[PDB]
Amino acid sequence: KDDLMEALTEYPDAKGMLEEKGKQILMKDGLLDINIANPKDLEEKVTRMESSVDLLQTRFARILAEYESMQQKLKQRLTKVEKFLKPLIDT
Amino acid sequence: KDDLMEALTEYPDAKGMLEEKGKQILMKDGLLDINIANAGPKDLEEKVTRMESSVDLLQTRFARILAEYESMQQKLKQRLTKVEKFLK
Amino acid sequence: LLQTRFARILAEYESMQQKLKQRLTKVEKFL
Amino acid sequence: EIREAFRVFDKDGNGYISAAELRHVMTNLGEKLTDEEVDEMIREADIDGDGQVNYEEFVQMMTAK
Amino acid sequence: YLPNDYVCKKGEIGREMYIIQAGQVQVLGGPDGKSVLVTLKAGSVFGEISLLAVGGGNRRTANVVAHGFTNLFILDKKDLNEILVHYPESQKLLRKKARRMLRNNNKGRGGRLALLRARLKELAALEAAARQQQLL
Repeated sequence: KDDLMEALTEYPDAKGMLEEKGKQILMKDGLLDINIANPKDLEEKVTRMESSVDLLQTRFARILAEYESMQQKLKQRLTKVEKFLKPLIDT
Repeated sequence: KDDLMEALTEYPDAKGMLEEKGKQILMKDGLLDINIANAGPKDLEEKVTRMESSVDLLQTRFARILAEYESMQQKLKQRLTKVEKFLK
Repeated sequence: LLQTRFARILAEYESMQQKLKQRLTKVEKFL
Repeated sequence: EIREAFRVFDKDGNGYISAAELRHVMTNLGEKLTDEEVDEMIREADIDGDGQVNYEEFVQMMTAK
Repeated sequence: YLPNDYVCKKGEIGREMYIIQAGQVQVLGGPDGKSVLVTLKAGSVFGEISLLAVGGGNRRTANVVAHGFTNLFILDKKDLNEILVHYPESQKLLRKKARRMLRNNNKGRGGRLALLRARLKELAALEAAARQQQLL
């Protein structure tokens, strides 16, 4: 089987024709197991997951920047309050 | 061909030079190596793998950011409690 | 799931920031 | 981007950003409004006059052309 | 290697890693070349920094010439890659060492900061335009 696959690596449509006529041969007597056994949706979902991840990261970057700015402002206010209280604490 | 690509693993610029020279040769003589065939399932698989890697990286970054935010909030709460205790 | 977690974390961070800002404003008004 | 900017500037998450909180929105955001200028910007954006900029007020200020 | 044989040439890929087991080799440097800077003897390795490099990224620095009949032990980078395929816990350490050596020469948080800065610049352009419109 491996030799057949690796010889078919250089032949793209030969494998398709071979499998089509193998399906035909099976259909001649005992057609496969499920006749409704019959791709792009998987690739579309794979791409949509990456797009959603990228959008979430883009939103989270701005969210983190805003949170950092707010934390800096709050830290500055707390430091000012602590410095104001410092005169009473040391004295 | 495998030998040629094995000899080009250490010369990435030479690979591009060879491909460009071949493309100009084909354009000069041949079917001009028609560029309307494609631009970029292998591509879909590569895009899916890149999206999965980006999702994993984003999840790790989100976890790190959440841990850092929790640590910062705990430190701020401790500082506020200490300031209140010092005032009181 | 990541989007839902991000939304929940944003809401929790907003609530915590509101509590901290209220406490800081009360402290500043007192002093 | 408007919601993210409002959340970053409005660290309180209560739908209103005060004049002081605008300082926390200074580094997070890309606008210059602090001290007397911050108070003037709040008055211009705060049509109601309560001293704080709401989500609707912030959206109107951002989309005001 | 025969006497006066260029083991390593200047401006070459230098992918391998040679060790000396019998003989001596000399690094031909100097102002205009053809000048010995240092000679290594049995038990000395050189070129190991290239084993952690990438395709065509380790252009040799100088010339190395065998003084006489030298006996070297070559270990090619391709063999190292094949061996590394089966060892990820050593591969991560080797890549960390390579990253350290590449970082010590030049000098998601960053991307998020860049996106936030771009959004802030876009908002600031609009704020300046609104201020001008209020003035005008």
